[PDB]
Amino acid sequence: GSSGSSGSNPSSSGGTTKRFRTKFTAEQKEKMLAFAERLGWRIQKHDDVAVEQFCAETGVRRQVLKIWMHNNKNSGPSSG
Repeated sequence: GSSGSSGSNPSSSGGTTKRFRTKFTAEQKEKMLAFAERLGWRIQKHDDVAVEQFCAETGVRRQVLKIWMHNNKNSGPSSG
Protein backbone atom coordinates (compact mmCIF):
# COMPACT_ATOMS: atom_id res chain seq x y z
CA GLY A 1 0.00 0.00 0.00
CA SER A 2 0.90 3.67 -0.18
CA SER A 3 -2.10 5.91 -0.78
CA GLY A 4 -3.41 7.28 2.50
CA SER A 5 -6.11 9.93 2.39
CA SER A 6 -5.91 12.84 -0.02
CA GLY A 7 -7.85 15.90 -1.11
CA SER A 8 -10.41 17.67 1.04
CA ASN A 9 -9.85 21.40 0.69
CA PRO A 10 -12.35 23.69 2.43
CA SER A 11 -12.74 27.08 0.80
CA SER A 12 -16.12 28.78 0.64
CA SER A 13 -17.58 31.36 3.00
CA GLY A 14 -19.18 34.79 3.14
CA GLY A 15 -22.03 36.56 4.88
CA THR A 16 -24.14 39.20 3.19
CA THR A 17 -26.77 41.53 4.61
CA LYS A 18 -26.40 45.13 3.53
CA ARG A 19 -22.84 45.78 2.43
CA PHE A 20 -20.61 45.63 -0.63
CA ARG A 21 -17.56 43.38 -0.50
CA THR A 22 -16.71 40.26 -2.47
CA LYS A 23 -14.09 37.70 -1.52
CA PHE A 24 -12.50 35.51 -4.16
CA THR A 25 -9.47 33.26 -4.49
CA ALA A 26 -6.42 33.76 -6.67
CA GLU A 27 -7.81 31.04 -8.91
CA GLN A 28 -10.91 33.11 -9.58
CA LYS A 29 -8.86 36.27 -9.96
CA GLU A 30 -6.47 34.51 -12.30
CA LYS A 31 -9.17 32.67 -14.21
CA MET A 32 -11.18 35.86 -14.48
CA LEU A 33 -8.10 37.91 -15.30
CA ALA A 34 -7.78 35.74 -18.38
CA PHE A 35 -11.42 34.86 -18.91
CA ALA A 36 -12.23 38.55 -19.14
CA GLU A 37 -9.18 39.11 -21.32
CA ARG A 38 -10.84 36.62 -23.63
CA LEU A 39 -14.38 37.95 -23.53
CA GLY A 40 -12.74 41.34 -23.78
CA TRP A 41 -13.94 42.34 -20.33
CA ARG A 42 -17.39 42.14 -21.86
CA ILE A 43 -20.08 39.48 -21.87
CA GLN A 44 -22.29 39.07 -24.92
CA LYS A 45 -25.13 36.79 -25.95
CA HIS A 46 -22.50 34.45 -27.34
CA ASP A 47 -20.59 34.55 -24.07
CA ASP A 48 -23.51 32.88 -22.32
CA VAL A 49 -22.41 29.27 -22.07
CA ALA A 50 -18.76 30.20 -21.71
CA VAL A 51 -19.93 32.23 -18.74
CA GLU A 52 -21.87 29.30 -17.34
CA GLN A 53 -18.98 26.93 -17.97
CA PHE A 54 -16.65 29.28 -16.14
CA CYS A 55 -18.96 29.60 -13.16
CA ALA A 56 -19.40 25.85 -13.13
CA GLU A 57 -15.67 25.91 -12.51
CA THR A 58 -14.82 28.99 -10.48
CA GLY A 59 -18.35 29.61 -9.27
CA VAL A 60 -18.41 33.31 -10.08
CA ARG A 61 -21.85 34.67 -10.87
CA ARG A 62 -22.28 36.26 -14.28
CA GLN A 63 -23.54 39.37 -12.54
CA VAL A 64 -20.57 39.30 -10.18
CA LEU A 65 -18.16 38.54 -13.00
CA LYS A 66 -19.73 41.06 -15.34
CA ILE A 67 -19.44 43.56 -12.52
CA TRP A 68 -15.99 42.24 -11.69
CA MET A 69 -14.87 43.24 -15.17
CA HIS A 70 -16.34 46.73 -15.00
CA ASN A 71 -14.45 46.88 -11.72
CA ASN A 72 -11.24 46.32 -13.66
CA LYS A 73 -11.54 47.66 -17.18
CA ASN A 74 -10.49 51.25 -17.77
CA SER A 75 -12.40 52.93 -14.97
CA GLY A 76 -12.16 56.51 -16.18
CA PRO A 77 -14.52 57.51 -18.99
CA SER A 78 -13.65 58.00 -22.64
CA SER A 79 -14.22 60.91 -25.00
CA GLY A 80 -16.38 60.45 -28.08
